[PDB]
Amino acid sequence: SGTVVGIDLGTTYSCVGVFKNGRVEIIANDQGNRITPSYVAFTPEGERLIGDAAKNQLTSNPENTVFDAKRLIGRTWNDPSVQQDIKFLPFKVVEKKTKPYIQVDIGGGQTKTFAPEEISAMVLTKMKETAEAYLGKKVTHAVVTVPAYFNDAQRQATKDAGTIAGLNVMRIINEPTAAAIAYGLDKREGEKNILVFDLGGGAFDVSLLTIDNGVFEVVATNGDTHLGGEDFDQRVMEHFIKLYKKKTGKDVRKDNRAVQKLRREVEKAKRALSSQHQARIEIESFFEGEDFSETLTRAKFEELNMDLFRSTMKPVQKVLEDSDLKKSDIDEIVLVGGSTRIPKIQQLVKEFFNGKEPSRGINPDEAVAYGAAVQAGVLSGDQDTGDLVLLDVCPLTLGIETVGGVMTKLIPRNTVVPTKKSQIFSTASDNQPTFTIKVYEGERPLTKDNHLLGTFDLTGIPPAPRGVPQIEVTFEIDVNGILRVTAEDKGTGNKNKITITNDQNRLTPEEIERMVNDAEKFA
Amino acid sequence: SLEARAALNQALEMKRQGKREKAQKLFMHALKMDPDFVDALTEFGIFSEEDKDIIQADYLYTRALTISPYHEKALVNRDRTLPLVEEIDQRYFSIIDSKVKKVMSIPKGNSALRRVMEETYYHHIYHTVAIEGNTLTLSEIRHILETRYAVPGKSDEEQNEVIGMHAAMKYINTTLVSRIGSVTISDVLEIHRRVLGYVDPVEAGRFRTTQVLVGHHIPPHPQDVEKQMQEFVQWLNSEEAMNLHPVEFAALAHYKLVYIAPFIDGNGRTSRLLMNLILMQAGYPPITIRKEQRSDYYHVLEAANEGDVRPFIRFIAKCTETTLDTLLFATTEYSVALPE
Ligand SMILES: *P(=O)(O)OC[C@H]1O[C@@H](n2cnc3c(N)ncnc32)[C@H](O)[C@@H]1O
Ligand SMILES: [K+]
Ligand SMILES: [K+]
Ligand SMILES: [K+]
Ligand SMILES: [Mg+2]
Ligand SMILES: [Mg+2]
Repeated sequence: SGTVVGIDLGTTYSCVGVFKNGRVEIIANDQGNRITPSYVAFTPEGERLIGDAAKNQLTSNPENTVFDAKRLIGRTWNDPSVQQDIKFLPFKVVEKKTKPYIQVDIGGGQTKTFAPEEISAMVLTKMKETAEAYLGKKVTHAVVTVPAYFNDAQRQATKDAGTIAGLNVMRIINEPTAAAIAYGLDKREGEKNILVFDLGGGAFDVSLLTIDNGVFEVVATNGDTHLGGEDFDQRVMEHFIKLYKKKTGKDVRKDNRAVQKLRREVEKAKRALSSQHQARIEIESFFEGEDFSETLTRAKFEELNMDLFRSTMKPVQKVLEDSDLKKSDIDEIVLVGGSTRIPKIQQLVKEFFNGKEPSRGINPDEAVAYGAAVQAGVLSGDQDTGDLVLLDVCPLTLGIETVGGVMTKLIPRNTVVPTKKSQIFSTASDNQPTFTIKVYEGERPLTKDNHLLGTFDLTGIPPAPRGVPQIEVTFEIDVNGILRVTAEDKGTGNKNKITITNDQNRLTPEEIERMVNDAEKFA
Repeated sequence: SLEARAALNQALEMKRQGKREKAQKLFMHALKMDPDFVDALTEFGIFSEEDKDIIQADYLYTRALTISPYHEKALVNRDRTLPLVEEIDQRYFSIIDSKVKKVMSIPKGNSALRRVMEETYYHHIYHTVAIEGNTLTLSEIRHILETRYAVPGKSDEEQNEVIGMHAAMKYINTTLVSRIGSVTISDVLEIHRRVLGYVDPVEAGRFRTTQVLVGHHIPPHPQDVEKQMQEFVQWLNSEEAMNLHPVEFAALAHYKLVYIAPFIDGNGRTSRLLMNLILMQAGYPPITIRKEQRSDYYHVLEAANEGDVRPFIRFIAKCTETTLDTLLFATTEYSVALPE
């Protein structure tokens, strides 16, 4: 175990902390920065850059600069969200095993295709090195945070990224729950309901917790894993690409340098508009050696993003309805993420809660890593942590597809984890030897309107008439929020039990070992 | 587990404050983190006892002591609940005994009783085969046995299971129920030979020669079945067994036979018939475990595998009460009054 570190693996920015001598220390990287861009780059000279160095050369080497991996992991190729992001990403995204893989020139002519898990593993490696420099020794174990609304595949993909970075991921912790610990650790005020509103670079969570002298109880959660800073930047970038088309007749998408130069300036302008009412977008040699000069007003920034900003209120109403709590039952609103500095976001939250000011106890950039580090301290077992207890939930209803494409629900959304649910099923035809167990995440009554978690082949069902075999299928969600599917013949049968194999649509143990070994040659 | 100990400590603090919903949640979290956490099982027992759930409190103290037999707190707690649970379980047997007498109190010229007994026969076959996954309907079963014609487009096996059960129940009621003397292995084999005879004539009336599995239960190796069955029937005919309340005896007989699982198949059907033979030999009506109770049935059988058969005894007692309530409701006479 050694020294267990807490890592906020963020869409745009990552952060690492360690619990030592009674308190959390957030660790500055080799540049003195307490947050690190979730960026990797391969220079023409074959040099692998991670963090500030990788982000800093984005505009001169865009094709071989990789980011946004957190919005690629645990997704299929044809996910509309993946296709959305491709339009604003400078690196090649190729279909491999019906999943988005990243193709880059690593140097000296030769290319390389990466799983998005491998990009996140590189970012985890950088955060680990950051901790190791500070600690002056090796780091083998970590707590890594994920969005509360992360699905099963996105959670496992984050664990796999940990494995590929040579980290033992002791626990996956939901980001709002981590932020709740950062808020609540120093509070000896008894029972409070807090509304954690976490709008990040890429994912949006709302979690309603009851916190109580060391107990962190998630009552309800609801979010969107593809809503954050990235989308606000894309809306502004698209506005100026069309404006440039309007003014010059030239299409900016013909140049990745131009598109990513706009992204860089759009980022700076967005941050400026959180304290100023306008920002000048200035790019030298933007496209075909011609300069770009425009103004972005706060009003225009808000107009371009108003539907997205307003949409952040839906999960707030959802957790209140799910919890059967009134607005007045919320004791504190806890804002997390750089995006919560956007005045219009603060205004919408404050107005929703009839004038109530959000709390100022937390750093919105460091709170998630702070919480990860505290839980890492607890699991380390040697840090004089108190009786800290997380009672977290699954964000999505888990079901099995039954005859007629029916969502047969086993585990409702907001069920406390770990949990176990069993149901007995039977065959649809005579002598059927197999169940094709299709597990779905979502709240809709038909599986076609829900998200496929995985396909599990159950074989060895003895020959019998249709609807006779009594096959108990069990869903177990573990303390990481990840599903295990088992099955049992409830009747008297032979020694040779029915067996379950997962779909091969997630990284195989062989594939992971290869990626571990490949990563060790840059470690 | 450090996490388990933290959850238990918080559970006790929340209980002290009167936050009982939160305490319950933390007890269950502690026992998820460490299912064999003796202190958590014991304290969760005391929590149950505060809610006047003596059976659950006692179940948890007993479970604690099966893990840690010399645990001082668990021993003191169990020693308190032991007599209270005996009082509760015996009181339920008394209520059942009163309802058996109410059935026997039904006048000899009650038309509804003969109707209900006939219907109850087909009902028993329906539930005993349907538990095992048989898809034949009550009306299809009545048709098979009365007309002796195959129901069209339904499997040979399912129909042959129903014929077997009918054959077995006729044999029991005509040859065994009224008969004086010990219940032998040969009697159990004759029952099984009828249960499985029309489906699997080779295996019908003989012990398995192979290892089988029974859901989560691993029964003895086929080589040990003869010896375990000899110990079983010796117990069936023992003074100790005949001093038990008939419902406890019938329930224990059921469990002991499915534990051994001496046959390749039909262990459930055979054991439910043996349970009803014991009840009827004691003057109790035959009882039905309904197919809808299947999950509860497996759950209490699993609790017995883990070393407490009492949930199974209480489940069989509840099935007995339900059978008696059904007979009594169906044979109620609604009096006619003079306006006067
Ligand atoms: P086979 O199909 O011959 O018999 C099935 C019966 O076995 C009993 N049973 C189910 N599950 C258990 C467990 N866990 N332990 C012991 N016995 C069990 C039931 O009576 C079935 O009907
Ligand atoms: K977030
Ligand atoms: K979205
Ligand atoms: K989006
Ligand atoms: Mg974040
Ligand atoms: Mg069977």
